[PDB]
Amino acid sequence: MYVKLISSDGHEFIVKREHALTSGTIKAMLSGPGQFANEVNFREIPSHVLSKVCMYFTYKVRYTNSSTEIPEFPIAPEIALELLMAANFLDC
Amino acid sequence: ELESIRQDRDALHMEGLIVRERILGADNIDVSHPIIYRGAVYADNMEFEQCIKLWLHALHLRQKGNRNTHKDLLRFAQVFSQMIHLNETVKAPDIECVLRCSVLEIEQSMNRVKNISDADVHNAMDNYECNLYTFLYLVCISTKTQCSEEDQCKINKQ
Amino acid sequence: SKGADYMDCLYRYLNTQFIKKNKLTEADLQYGYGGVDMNEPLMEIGELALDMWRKLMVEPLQAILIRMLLREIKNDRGGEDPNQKVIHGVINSF
Repeated sequence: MYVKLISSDGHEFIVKREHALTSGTIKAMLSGPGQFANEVNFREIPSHVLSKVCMYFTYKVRYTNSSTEIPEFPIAPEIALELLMAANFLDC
Repeated sequence: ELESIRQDRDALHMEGLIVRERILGADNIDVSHPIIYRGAVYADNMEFEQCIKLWLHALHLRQKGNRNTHKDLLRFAQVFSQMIHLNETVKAPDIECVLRCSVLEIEQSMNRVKNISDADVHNAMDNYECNLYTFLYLVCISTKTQCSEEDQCKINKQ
Repeated sequence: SKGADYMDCLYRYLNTQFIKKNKLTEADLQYGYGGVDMNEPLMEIGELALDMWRKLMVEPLQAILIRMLLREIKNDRGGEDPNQKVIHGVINSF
């Protein structure tokens, strides 16, 4: 029910798996012999951007076709390019 | 034979058209001019059945060469609009397939013509939009009707 | 079959960002037609696996297989029951 994400920095983030399955790439990575039983490690992603990605997961989870205005997702200026890069490899 | 034909007007019309076709042949486009007129008269009062085949023969003869036929296409689309509005359409899609082939051919031909030169294709460009808008009209007409699987394959294929 | 499924899973990025762009649209494969080139258009990895498996193995070795399947059908008509799972899987493979 809970899945572990390990960044290249070394920090480990535990997340509800129903949240994590939003991104197709993670779903495909779990599929296959690596059934892991879970924990997942990325050799190149730094911790902070992956934390922002996790916050994106939970923020999308909170509001789905929800009524009224949806609060915008704050973006830091420098990390914008890194987020654009990291969008592909997770395909969220 | 001629004495018997003397009384019937329609037989005389058909005989005159046949004689003109036999003598003149397909050399000049003038052979097409009477036929449309004849069909027009029929189109004013008849069930339109012979009008369709007359105009199709005219289209074949004209398309055998290189002539603009956009006015003919828009007129004949008007004929379909009217006969649809009369709600007695019982439309046959095969004629639609043939005219789709004709309009698709003329589109490419005049696009090539426009590619040949640009000094005197402004009227050709206007005819380009005219043909496009007609094609929209005929697609709508095809939409308003329904028929068999092979036919929907052909209209869609074109 | 399992290898092909896992392989298709593993090439997900290549499928998503490369193949689909040059892939033939299913629409023209149906009503449009429009194709006669002497080339194999880029296809999905699993599609490659299955199409190749049909092309290179089952075609040369089909007559004897179907003959022995028909023969075993007579044996079952005699009453004896061979392994139903194997035959069912073979038929389902088609």
